[PDB]
Amino acid sequence: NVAHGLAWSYYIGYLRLILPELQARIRTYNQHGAVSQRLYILLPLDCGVPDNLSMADPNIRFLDKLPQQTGDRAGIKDRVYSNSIYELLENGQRAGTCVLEYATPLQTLFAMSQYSQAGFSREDRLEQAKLFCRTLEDILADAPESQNNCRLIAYQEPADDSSFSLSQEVLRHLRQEE
Amino acid sequence: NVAHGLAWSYYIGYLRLILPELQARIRTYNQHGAVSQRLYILLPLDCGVPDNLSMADPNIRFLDKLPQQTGDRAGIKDRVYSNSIYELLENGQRAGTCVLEYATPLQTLFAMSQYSQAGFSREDRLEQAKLFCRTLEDILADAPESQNNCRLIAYQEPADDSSFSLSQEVLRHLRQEE
Ligand SMILES: Nc1ncnc2c1ncn2[C@@H]1O[C@@H]2/C=C/P(=O)(O)O[C@H]3[C@@H](F)[C@H](n4cnc5c(N)ncnc54)O[C@@H]3COP(=O)(O)O[C@H]2[C@H]1F
Repeated sequence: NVAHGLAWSYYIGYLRLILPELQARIRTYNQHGAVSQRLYILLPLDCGVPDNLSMADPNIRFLDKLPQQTGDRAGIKDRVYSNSIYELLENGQRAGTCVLEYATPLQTLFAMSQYSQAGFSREDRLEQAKLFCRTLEDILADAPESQNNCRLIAYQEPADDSSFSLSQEVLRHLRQEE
Repeated sequence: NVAHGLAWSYYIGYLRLILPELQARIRTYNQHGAVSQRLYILLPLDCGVPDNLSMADPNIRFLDKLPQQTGDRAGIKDRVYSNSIYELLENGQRAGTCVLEYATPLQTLFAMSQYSQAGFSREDRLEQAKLFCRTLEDILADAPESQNNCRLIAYQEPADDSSFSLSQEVLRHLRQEE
């Protein structure tokens, strides 16, 4: 159960750091469409994690970066936490604007299964992905740092069985927020 | 064995990314004392990881940041990888200059043991710290990205049994490099 530790490191080393500061950074961007107040985290269960969101879906279009957040951690001065703002397109219309990113450790899990000395079977990718999501979900429920600042989006593509829309999937979560 | 996954994520998500670019970034700083060509990674086995190196030892003094490295990862545009350059003091003399940082996942392990729903006993901190170091050591030996760019510094303090010098410990590894 490698995913257990990854989910926890994901919270301890990232989410619990940037969530308390998130709304303030969003507010500043709006003043200096309007960006939503939640961090939208993509959790593909096939552990496919492209580095370019626009490559996953054309209807997901990069707009701008948030103001950076800096902190000193583990000897590194001014470690930089950045987040990208995306516009969600529907039939050529902008249907939403939000801070959007994949959950990186899912990309780490995928990479792990490719390394022989990592002792992690490629067959277990879906299982660890599910555990990661569940663990993360349990954490953020109890997480004091998370108060209406964060939304987990987890999904299973047909994987060439059918056609899938990542933009529509995010828009779904975004419209319920409304 | 949570440390196994953390060590691997440490390599996959950090070291294998920044090590190929490290020497070039060091070279640029020297031209634009002289900084060593290796990344020196502190691995305290008690999993104590202060965020301020100068608080660990006064003889470890922050000098400057390296040139930043940027890349797009998992939907985040221009994710920033930064590193701090430190001067090592000995009897008021500068005995060395190098890129120096703790290994962050050791701080994550420590934090994990404090969380009840993380299911990680505080007694196991030393054990996981050892596994983390060993796993990381095995990886970097086989790691193609690591060619004379990286040095692991692992240690056990007396923990108030005696007085310990972190600067002298780093200087030891640094002088063998010479
Ligand atoms: N710039 C860096 N400067 C120093 N060290 C780094 C950096 N990069 C990786 N490292 C080391 O490599 C480990 C990474 C395993 P991962 O698979 O990438 O998942 C990580 C990651 F998804 C998420 N996260 C953390 N910061 C950010 C960020 N700025 N933007 C987006 N996501 C972030 O938190 C997980 C673990 O967080 P940690 O800090 O505790 O551990 C890290 C750490 F040891």
